[PDB]
Amino acid sequence: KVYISLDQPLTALNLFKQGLDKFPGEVTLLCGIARIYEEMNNISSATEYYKEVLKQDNTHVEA
Amino acid sequence: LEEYFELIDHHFELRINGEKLEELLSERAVQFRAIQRRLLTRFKDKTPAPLQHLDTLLDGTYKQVIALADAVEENQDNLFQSFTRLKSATHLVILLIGL
Amino acid sequence: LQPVFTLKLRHKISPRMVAVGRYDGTHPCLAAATQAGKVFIHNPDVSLLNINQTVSCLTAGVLNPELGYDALLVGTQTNLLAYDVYNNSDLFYREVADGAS
Amino acid sequence: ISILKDVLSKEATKRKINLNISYEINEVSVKHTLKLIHPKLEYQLLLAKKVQLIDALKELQVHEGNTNFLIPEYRCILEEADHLQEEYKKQPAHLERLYGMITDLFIDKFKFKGTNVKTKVPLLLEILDSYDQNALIAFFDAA
Repeated sequence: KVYISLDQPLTALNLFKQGLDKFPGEVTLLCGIARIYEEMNNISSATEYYKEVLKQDNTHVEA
Repeated sequence: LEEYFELIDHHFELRINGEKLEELLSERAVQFRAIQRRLLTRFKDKTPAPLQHLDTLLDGTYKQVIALADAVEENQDNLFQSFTRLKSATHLVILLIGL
Repeated sequence: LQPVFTLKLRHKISPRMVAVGRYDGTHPCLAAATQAGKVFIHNPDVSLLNINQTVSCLTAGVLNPELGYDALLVGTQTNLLAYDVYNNSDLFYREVADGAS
Repeated sequence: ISILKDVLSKEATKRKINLNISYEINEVSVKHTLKLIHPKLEYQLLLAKKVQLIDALKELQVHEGNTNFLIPEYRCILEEADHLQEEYKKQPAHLERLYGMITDLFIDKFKFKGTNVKTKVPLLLEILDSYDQNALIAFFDAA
């Protein structure tokens, strides 16, 4: 959230990926990555990470 | 149609003065905003830095803003009085055209 | 001799805060501080960067030799900012609390 | 006149000639010298008050560009910044020379009038720092 307030989306994506390295399947991190990729207007990766959230949650309202 | 047009011209002169004063106030407000943002960025920095030039520019810009605001108020009141006199003028002109 | 090229830049450069380096990897560029706490990059136009802080030491170099791009280290009197430029991301951001002279 | 009198008397006493010296002073002459000194002090103080602001003005133009927000009363300062700086490099020397000159003029005027004013000599310094022309002439002619 801080790295996005400073307008650095790629630092935030790297931090999210490091988090997912610590927590191998956390839905909140994957949904954050998807939100970033959808705010950068790259739906090709937003949908891939939402699909990962689905492969984890399958009741996620956002995904 | 000749002592009528004088009130119309007076009203329109007041309108044009008000528009000019509004543009002047726009410029003064933009300048005040720029200087205030400079001062803000100065306040965010941890290290000391001389700035008295900046706040003595801000004070001048602000006194000019106050002057222009009072002038716009005065012009608004003058324009309203001119409008109320023009209403009576046009009342009488319509009466005379109907007679 | 004679200057092989000569370009006039629209900003006032700070005295010792000038570095040059390849920021895209295959495109050298010139980084230089400026008054009002800014830093400009001449790419071959000019791209500005907001430090909002009086720079005191600037430098470009290879910070991690894994890749090739040059990090841009903008040392403020109370900070330190490595900053990838080809991506609007930073390699770190430390506070030294002593200084960057 | 004062310097001439001092140096000539000094030489005469160096040779023991015992000369006699008399002097005739017009009352408008001191006011004329003050009218001569005035424009230089005014120019120097104006240049000082301009260099007080050139810095902040550059600080603002670096951000905005200075074509859309600043009233040209400072755009002129922006265009003349370099001259203002290079002449403020020498401004304080002109200030100190002019102040010493005005001080000595006061001293010698009142010395030809007869009295010593070494007490009130610092009293005119703050007047010069304020520097109202009419108030300065009034200081000269009154006390």
